[PDB]
Amino acid sequence: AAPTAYTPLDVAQAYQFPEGLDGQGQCIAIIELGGGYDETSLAQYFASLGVSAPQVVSVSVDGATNQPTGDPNGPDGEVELDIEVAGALAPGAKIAVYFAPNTDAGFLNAITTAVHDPTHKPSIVSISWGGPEDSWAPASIAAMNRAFLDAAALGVTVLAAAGDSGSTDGEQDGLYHVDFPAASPYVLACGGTRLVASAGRIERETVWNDGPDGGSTGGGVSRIFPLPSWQERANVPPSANPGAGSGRGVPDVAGNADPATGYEVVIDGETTVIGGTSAVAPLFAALVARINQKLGKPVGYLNPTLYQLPPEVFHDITEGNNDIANRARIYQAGPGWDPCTGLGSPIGIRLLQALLP
Ligand SMILES: [Ca+2]
Repeated sequence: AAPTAYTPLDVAQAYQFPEGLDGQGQCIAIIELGGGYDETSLAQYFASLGVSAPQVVSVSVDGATNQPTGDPNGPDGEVELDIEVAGALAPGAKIAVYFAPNTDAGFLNAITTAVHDPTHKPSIVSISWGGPEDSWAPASIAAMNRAFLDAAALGVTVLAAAGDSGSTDGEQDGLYHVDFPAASPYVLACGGTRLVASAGRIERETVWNDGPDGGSTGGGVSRIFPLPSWQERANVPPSANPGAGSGRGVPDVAGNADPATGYEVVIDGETTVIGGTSAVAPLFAALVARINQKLGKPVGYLNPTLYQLPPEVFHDITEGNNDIANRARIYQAGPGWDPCTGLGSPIGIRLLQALLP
């Protein structure tokens, strides 16, 4: 396969992000449950891409703080990857990073604190943290979902990585599981692809699946939320879990996540390649930032609208499956919406165009 890597700009070009728009006037919130970011590596990275470095600021929730541990392989990787990908692509936007303790309550408070923030007023929030929906406490899931509902009502977009361990989401109970908060019908669930592209076009884009050891995109059918009414025409299948219950299909969209075709970033002074679905949420959040800029108002809750747009708005991923546990190939990609890549990778200009009144 020969391992390769792209810079965030390269991917954005492949997905045809709208030119002449950089997030000017927008604020992107990013939730972090641990680690931190150092300004030295951010300045270097933004300088290296020739974009004017966006203002980045940390917010403390329940006493949590921006505390990079210095380990390029730890949580800093998540924090700096999120910041670099979103800022590199929406340099005109202001980035607000919310640090909360790694608990259900901290996660929730971080979310509600950002959504209702009068000082930073974000219109978009990026989430690259989560867990299988079946393991969360019901009360947590209920409160989280409500907060996501409130975000929808207020016109704030919320994106979340669908997970990096295929259809089983890293559990060893023999069942399939989708990840939360991705599972929430109020968040735009971000899946992962293996993208082979040059600036002029996409030579190939398939489901991200490197097996148990390399990871694979989360995706499947929720066991908690029923199929949303606006997703009833997407042909979501019934869960593969004996019982075959119907439910909200994950994800909604997908973008390059395979680390073998990863993103070049600088983590704690270290230049490297990182991937996974957590790179996808910031990727599209900057996409959203550009649309919001062009349009007069925040696009907010996008799901219902996305599922009703014409085929031209998306590059259909039809090859691959996200099964890393067995040979059943559960949740395979196919024509149209699928439990691996949902509607596929968006085409920036066409998405913008479709939403330009
Ligand atoms: Ca498809």
